[PDB]
Amino acid sequence: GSSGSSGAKHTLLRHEGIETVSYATQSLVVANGGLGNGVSRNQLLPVLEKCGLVDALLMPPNKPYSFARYRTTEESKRAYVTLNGKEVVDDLGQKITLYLNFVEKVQWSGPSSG
Repeated sequence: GSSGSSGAKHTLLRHEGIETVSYATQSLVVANGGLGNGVSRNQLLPVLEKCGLVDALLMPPNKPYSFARYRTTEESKRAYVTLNGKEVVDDLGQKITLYLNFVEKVQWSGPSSG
């Protein structure tokens, strides 16, 4: 069934195989970003903080996409509707357009208790 609503802007996501929900989820996925996109943690976190509290920011190596974890849903959404589509200067010095998608679950680097 080829169906999808409120999806990303590019397919880069579809390929990798990143599944994103439609509703709001404390967790989020930064598109067109990640270290691979010359985007350091101290360069991306700053934007994830100004919007809302950043509990945990997962940044996989050699991955143009990353995952963030806010403290309260409200925050996540605020950044999802704000950060998403917003541009940001990368290491190279070029403004890149990142897209944040709502994710219910994410391959975090921690043992899920329970």
